[PDB]
Amino acid sequence: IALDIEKAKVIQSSIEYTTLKNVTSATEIYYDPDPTSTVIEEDFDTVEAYFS
Amino acid sequence: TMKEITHAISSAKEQVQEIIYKAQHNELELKPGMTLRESFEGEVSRTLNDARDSAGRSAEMNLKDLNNVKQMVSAGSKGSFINIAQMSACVGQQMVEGKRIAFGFADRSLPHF
Amino acid sequence: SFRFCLECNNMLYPKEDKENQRLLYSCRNCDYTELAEDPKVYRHELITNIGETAGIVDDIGQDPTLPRSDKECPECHSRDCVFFQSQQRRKDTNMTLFYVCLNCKKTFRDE
Ligand SMILES: [Zn+2]
Ligand SMILES: [Zn+2]
Repeated sequence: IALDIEKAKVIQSSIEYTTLKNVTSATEIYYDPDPTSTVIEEDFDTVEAYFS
Repeated sequence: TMKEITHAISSAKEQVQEIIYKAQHNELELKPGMTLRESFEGEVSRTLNDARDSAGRSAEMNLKDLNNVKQMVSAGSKGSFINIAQMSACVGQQMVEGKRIAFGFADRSLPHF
Repeated sequence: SFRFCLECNNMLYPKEDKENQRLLYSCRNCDYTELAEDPKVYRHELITNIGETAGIVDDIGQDPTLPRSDKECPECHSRDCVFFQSQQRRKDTNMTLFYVCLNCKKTFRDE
């Protein structure tokens, strides 16, 4: 690992601390009274694909 | 030698201008573990330090053996290379708290800029 | 953005009906209740870019301490302009420039 850069980078990634807040960009709260469907149109396709 | 020193300082200032343009167009490489502003400041400071060292080296190579400052520096009794550089070629960059002169006014160092 | 009560000027907190399954903005100081238009109750930006270009005034061309360039205006193609960096002053802030024309007074970049 000391003479190889890729394995060293793998070890570095495995050591460094990473929280959810680091990768998160924005969080939102929405009102949706239908458990099996949704009001948002952008995500409607993906969630209906999941449920089906 | 004064022509050579002036050319070195002008080339360094042109290099600093290029670094400024690159940082102002998002074309600057970021030193790991440091922000964009910190990397830009460190790179400009390194360029200016290299400029002063090059000008001083030119000035110190110019000196004859009969030069008295050279004789004192070569004896090791008083003075060094930086003294010759600042006396003859360039004083260099002034650092306050390990950084260049801050913006004590509103986004400038003096009301003449 | 949050709305205010139309009768006693207090804040309209969101409320949910168990029987009707609707989102309603209701004032807690009275019985007033108005139907909500959007379900976006709350939004938090961990990394935000607001205030970077929001610090702009219409009289910035009269400041004599600002540098003057000759960049081309995208709208009226003027030959004089005034530039400055980002008004946001965090440590992560970019060093990009914002140019202001002396005729249309709009803010535009160089990219
Ligand atoms: Zn009310
Ligand atoms: Zn214009």
